[PDB]
Amino acid sequence: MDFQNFVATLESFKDLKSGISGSRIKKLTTYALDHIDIESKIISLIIDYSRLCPDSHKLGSLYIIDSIGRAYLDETRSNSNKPGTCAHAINTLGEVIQELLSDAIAKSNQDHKEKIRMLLDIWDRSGLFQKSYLNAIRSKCFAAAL
Repeated sequence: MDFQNFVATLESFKDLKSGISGSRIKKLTTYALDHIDIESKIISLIIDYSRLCPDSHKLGSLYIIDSIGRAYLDETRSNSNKPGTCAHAINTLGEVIQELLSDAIAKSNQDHKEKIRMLLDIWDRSGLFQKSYLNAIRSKCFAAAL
């Protein structure tokens, strides 16, 4: 599985009615861990997929970030922040996560909003995006104000 396979596999999430596949996300996640050296273009793509995907697909896009993000966060802990490290990848994601969350929440139905909230809770318990204040974004009032 090469980069072009990664791009095509990411793009195929549009052909999923739900925007979600456990096996396909695992496929992306295994690729991400095998190719940390090119994380910079893996990360930009999954960020952009979040930005651009169908409304109903935004939840899936945060699942993709959850999976790769917490996988990289584990590689970080198994022990620099230059391109081609897990630390940089997580920093890049952290710099756009509030943008991506606010939009995903605003475009999600109640069901998907609630799944984003639980995912926020898992991020909180994990230390994924700990530098970011996510507790206001997490509120039900936030979703309604959008």
